Amino acid sequence: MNIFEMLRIDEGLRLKIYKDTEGYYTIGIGHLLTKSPSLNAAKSELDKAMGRNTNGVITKDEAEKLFNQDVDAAVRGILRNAKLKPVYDSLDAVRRAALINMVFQMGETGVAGFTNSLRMLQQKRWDEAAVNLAKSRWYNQTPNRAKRVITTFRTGTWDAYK
Ligand SMILES: [Cl-]
Ligand SMILES: [Cl-]
Repeated sequence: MNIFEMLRIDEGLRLKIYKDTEGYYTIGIGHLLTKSPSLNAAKSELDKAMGRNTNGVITKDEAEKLFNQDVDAAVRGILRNAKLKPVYDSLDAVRRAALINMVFQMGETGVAGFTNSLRMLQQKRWDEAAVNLAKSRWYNQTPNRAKRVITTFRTGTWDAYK
């Protein structure tokens, strides 16, 4: 299992514009287009992203291409972030994936706000962090997904995705 496979499970794959769990226009593999309520604004951003007139629809290949860029960006966001980097560096390979997932879903900023959990993860206090992570909007809004990531941090294994 790896980051790609993992996120692909959490996000799914859609070829037509859609609304995410928060009601934002998205496409592909969890690629957010825009927070605006306007579909046109969405279509616009999409075309700009694909370099072509999509008419709100892309191919698998294109989705995958977005997905690659989005993963890379996330890693890079982590690495450039002063609060994130050190955490990420302290972790093992599976757990890193877990950090990446959260960043992909919520943004480097969103993640950097779990200050307390971050600190616990850094100290390798697995059960405590799991508990702290759960006290969050994130967990309350997307419980199944949150559970999977959290188990991942807790165990350092892929069991939740098997
Ligand atoms: Cl983009
Ligand atoms: Cl969920």
